[PDB]
Amino acid sequence: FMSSRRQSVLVKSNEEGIQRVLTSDYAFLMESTTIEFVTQRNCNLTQIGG
Amino acid sequence: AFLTVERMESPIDSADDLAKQTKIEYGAVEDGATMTFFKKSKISTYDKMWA
Ligand SMILES: *[C@@H]1O[C@H](CO)[C@@H](O[C@@H]2O[C@H](CO)[C@@H](O)[C@H](O)[C@H]2NC(C)=O)[C@H](O)[C@H]1NC(C)=O
Ligand SMILES: *[C@@H]1O[C@H](CO)[C@@H](O)[C@H](O)[C@H]1NC(C)=O
Repeated sequence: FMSSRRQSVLVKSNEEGIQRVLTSDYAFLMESTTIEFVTQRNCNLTQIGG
Repeated sequence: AFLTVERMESPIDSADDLAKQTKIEYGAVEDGATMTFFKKSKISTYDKMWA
């Protein structure tokens, strides 16, 4: 998917990636420690999956 | 019982919902630009449509 959808779903920063989840149905992939920081500071986000 | 299965049907809205139901038949132009795309694609949805 990501090879076919470059400059569409491939954001270049974490702050614009969390915002893209905050706008559309976006399922951003990143490191687990920062997700444990964002989810505890934002009650509209969650960590699904292991 | 009528009003809960006349909603639980989910008619076709994307290729993802149409990738599963092999009852509704797929289709393409024979060796055009559309058939060439699904033959070379590696996406999980679009390879099952070529199957
Ligand atoms: C869950 O909540 C809202 C209400 O339907 C949806 O959010 C909208 O999604 C569309 C689709 O991209 C956006 O254009 C709108 O700007 C969104 N509005 C708001 C207020 O967020 C959302 O899509 C719903 N469904 C999910 C997450 O699957
Ligand atoms: C999600 O929650 C945060 C803080 O709780 C809020 O600022 C934001 O507007 C909320 N977003 C939506 C789409 O409700």
